[PDB]
Amino acid sequence: VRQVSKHAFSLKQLDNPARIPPCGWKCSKCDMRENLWLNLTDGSILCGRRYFDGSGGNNHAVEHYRETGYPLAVKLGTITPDGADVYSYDEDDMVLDPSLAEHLSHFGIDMLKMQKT
Ligand SMILES: CC(C)(C)c1ccc(C(=O)CCC(=O)O)cc1
Ligand SMILES: [Zn+2]
Repeated sequence: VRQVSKHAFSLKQLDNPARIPPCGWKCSKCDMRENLWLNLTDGSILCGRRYFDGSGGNNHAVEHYRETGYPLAVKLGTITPDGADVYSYDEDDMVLDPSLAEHLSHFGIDMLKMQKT
């Protein structure tokens, strides 16, 4: 079972007015379009960890975490009405964020409108 993150209810979010679309996301820092992660603290959209074979992303999300401490991220394309995949860098697990709908609407996201990939 995934467990409620220790950051789910205490997470402090910054005000980021950028519009997040319901599909077609890109890393802010590179061309990656797969394995993108929205950090719930700042609204950053950045690519996942590079795979051992050099495929996958360019480590931009994890580097961002190492620089900031901002622990929770949601994998874009996994957001549905029923939830999403949320990773904790801090707890090094997939976690539950029962405030996810609130966290997401904070950046103007409607969970009902996001495309599954
Ligand atoms: C806990 C398991 C399933 C093993 C996992 C899943 C995702 C990540 C991530 O680091 C995602 C964010 C990123 O790639 O920057 C790390 C471990
Ligand atoms: Zn990137």
